[PDB]
Amino acid sequence: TNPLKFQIERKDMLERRKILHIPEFYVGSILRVTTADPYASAKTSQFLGICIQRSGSGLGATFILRNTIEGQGVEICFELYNPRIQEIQVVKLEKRLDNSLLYLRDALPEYSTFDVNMK
Amino acid sequence: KTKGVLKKRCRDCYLVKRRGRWFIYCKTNPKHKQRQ
Amino acid sequence: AAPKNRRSIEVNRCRRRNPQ
Amino acid sequence: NTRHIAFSGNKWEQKVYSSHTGYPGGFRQVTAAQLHQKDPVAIVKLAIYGMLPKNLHRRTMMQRLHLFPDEDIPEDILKNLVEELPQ
Amino acid sequence: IQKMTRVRVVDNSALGTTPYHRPPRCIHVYNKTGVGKVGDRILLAIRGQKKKALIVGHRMPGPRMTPRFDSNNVVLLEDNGNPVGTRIKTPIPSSLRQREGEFSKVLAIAQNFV
Amino acid sequence: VGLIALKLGMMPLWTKDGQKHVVTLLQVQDCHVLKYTPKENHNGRMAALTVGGKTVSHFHKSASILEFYQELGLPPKQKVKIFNVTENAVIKPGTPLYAAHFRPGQYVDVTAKTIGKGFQGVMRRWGFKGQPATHGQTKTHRRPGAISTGDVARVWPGTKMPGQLGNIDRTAFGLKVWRINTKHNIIYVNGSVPGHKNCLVKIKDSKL
RNA sequence: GAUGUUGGAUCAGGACACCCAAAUGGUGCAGCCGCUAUUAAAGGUUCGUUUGUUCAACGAUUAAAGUCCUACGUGAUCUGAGUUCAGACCGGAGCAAUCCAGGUCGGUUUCUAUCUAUUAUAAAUUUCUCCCAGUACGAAAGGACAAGAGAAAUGGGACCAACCUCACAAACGCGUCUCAGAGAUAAUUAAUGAUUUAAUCUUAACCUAAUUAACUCAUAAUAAAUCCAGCCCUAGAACAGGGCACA
RNA sequence: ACAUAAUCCCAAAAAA
Ligand SMILES: [Zn+2]
Repeated sequence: TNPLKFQIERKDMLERRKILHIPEFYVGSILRVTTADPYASAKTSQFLGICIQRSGSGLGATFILRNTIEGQGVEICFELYNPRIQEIQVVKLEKRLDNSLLYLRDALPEYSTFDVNMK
Repeated sequence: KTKGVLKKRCRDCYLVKRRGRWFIYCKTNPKHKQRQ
Repeated sequence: AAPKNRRSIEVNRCRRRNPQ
Repeated sequence: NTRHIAFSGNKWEQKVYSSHTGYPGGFRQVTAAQLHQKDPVAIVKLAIYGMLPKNLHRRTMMQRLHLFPDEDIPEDILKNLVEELPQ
Repeated sequence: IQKMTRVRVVDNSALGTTPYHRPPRCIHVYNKTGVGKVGDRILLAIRGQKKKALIVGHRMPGPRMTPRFDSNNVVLLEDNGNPVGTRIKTPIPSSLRQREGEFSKVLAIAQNFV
Repeated sequence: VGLIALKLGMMPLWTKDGQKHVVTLLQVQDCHVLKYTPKENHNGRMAALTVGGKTVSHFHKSASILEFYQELGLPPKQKVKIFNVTENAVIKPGTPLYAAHFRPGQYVDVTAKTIGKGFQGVMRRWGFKGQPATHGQTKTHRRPGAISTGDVARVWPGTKMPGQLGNIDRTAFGLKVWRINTKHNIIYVNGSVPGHKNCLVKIKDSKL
């Protein structure tokens, strides 16, 4: 049962890693995701933002991205193994203290001081 | 349409009996059709 | 609530012996 | 030959057998026609089921009664007495 | 989106930026369910005027493949289903284009798409 | 047409169209045909489908069970079930079988044991609203409230009341099969399946 | 030597004098929508503001926002808003003790179930949008039946792979998936050859063409007893169910 | 044309 689920994970990761060269990223990293999904005339949709939360599960492993657009906060969750995504580029790399960036919802300057502190 | 007494309204009205009930049928006008 | 009537011996025996 | 039974008058379609369950609105009406088209041996049996006195002996003597829609009688390999009283 | 939920107006020429004493509220949703979403028309109440508007934003996306907006925004319109405002602010979802072409006037007047 | 399977797990799949599909996996360990019982009045004949774990042989002891396995020349088996076959032309004698018996795109029905909830209240069973949690309401919150009417003394049979829920047989209908794996003996079924993983399930031909 | 009298909440069941959905007749029914009457209770019959309402007025929808009975259902389930009795005022009546089938405020609602009864198998139900179409018809305005397709909704039976509440590997919807033939009869109503009664007639007879829900299934869930000490379980009150390679 | 399951006491029958 469980080792068969591990086999599912292995098979999925093989299928994805062969076709997709997308590098490994972690929570609190500034990324740019290309998307061919929408119906817009331009096939390429570039979304720049920092990943607030990533919980890997099976083939359905997803990561949530967040950024400030035109004064309004925009949060879009993408599937890591989603074939709709063309590529992903890492503009910057951060760490913080946790895989949960939810504390950034308040956007306080003190927490930003800590944000700048660690590597 | 539905009454307890069925009589011919005009000369062209015809009385019939079907399924244990009496009915009035008139080809000239449909308003003369009655049911008991 | 309160019992409507006093329990007979038979019912008492059958209740306290067989099912337990 | 319980299916070859013949009821007089218009009672064929006009006879209603009532079957009610514990559930609300579980009242079921089965005409003699459809019942004959489905389970005919029930009809005559019901006609007997109201004739006998109540309580025990009713069911006791009810188990002594057997009906079939068509003729197949392995019990006729066992010799029995035949009584003929047609109406 | 449900009744009594306050929404923001992104229309510049419609429902003027100058605020009243009572903030805009949502009376009813055209959908058979009290919970409305993007693409659904809603009946909103403003002081002195009761109007109709589309929902261009939501704080609670159902699917994982859909973006999430921090604030709920609406676009005012008329019975014909067209914006009465000459300008629209803030990004707009790409679902509105999939719905109908008659409503694409909003999409065409929108600055950005996510 | 059908076989007995074992619930494995669930996982999303991505079609070339781009539409997401949530499916469950049904693993087939072993399958053997045991007994063939012909019938007349039912206008159909019964067959025996069996999925064994082979471990239970020693800790499960019975005369008829063991004698059945031994006389039929069948290896030790965990689960023995029956299946109704209407078509007499497709009926075969005792034979071992594989999970290749199923084809993708075919809608199937899944019969399994529903998750036992143990003893459950009037809520979560019949989905009653209950009483308010405020405004002077005293201990009525999760209570079912009134039941019958003053006219009829006794309560109607089949009345909805709190009790044991789950751990019973249920059949899900209209489940499409996206694909099958013969070598790994895995069945991809679109839908939901009754019961927890590793619980015995049943895949049968649906009605459409 | 007591059947606790309104309303609301909760939980329903039934009636048909049918509001809506269905099948029709007539229409001063072109069409679309209406009016009137017949058949039909399977399902559904909303969310708010004012006031205790039984009401009523008003707001926004909806296919509709039906009526009545069940001790004007339901207080050994709840509510005390009304009212059924200890106070504080206004107004009226009375010389006074005090009242009023009048109006304003406040006023503890007791019980551990003995018996009867009860502690589910299933097959669904409703709507919107699009396509033929803007054709026939009509001066113009206006303007389908059928067939096909895509979406929901209520609800039945479910599940945890993602999202969500998640401090173990669990339970949930706010998340996901599914929902199906068929046969026969309704009361209307529309017919074919045709008598009695040279005509006529759906009916008397008889072979026969077609018509809502209920009423039923081609069927899907079910049942191999006869050891089970002891150790475990996503199983569980006990029990039952499952799994552990006994001496 | 009234509101829990039917028939105006079972089942049926016929028209001294
Ligand atoms: Zn006439």
